[PDB]
Amino acid sequence: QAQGVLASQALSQGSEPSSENANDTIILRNLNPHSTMDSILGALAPYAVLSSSNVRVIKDKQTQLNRGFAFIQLSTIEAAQLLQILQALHPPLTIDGKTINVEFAKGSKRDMASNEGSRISAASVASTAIA
Repeated sequence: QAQGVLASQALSQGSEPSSENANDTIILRNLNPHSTMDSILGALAPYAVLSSSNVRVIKDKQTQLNRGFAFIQLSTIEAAQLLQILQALHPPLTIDGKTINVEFAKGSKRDMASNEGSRISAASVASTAIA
């Protein structure tokens, strides 16, 4: 029994600009080598309109298991509003007692634009001999 132990919350911020390429992408932490995509998809189910395109999970090199993090791509404003929601929730997919943090792996902003250019890569094609 205790009923006499309480703590406070705190925050931090602080970033400087870098790169060109960024996209407002949420990042997961606290995860385990065995965690599934499911935990993330289940958490965001009623709070997003996304799928397993958005939810991605880089593995380790020494193993073929996870690296304790994962990714979610979002719209700019939506990334910067979803984050605050996620500070209060966790999915039922608690493998190995693993609840799910929230953090924000953005960088730069965006603006509206377009592009144009070619996309070709070739050299030659030869794949036989004779004898």
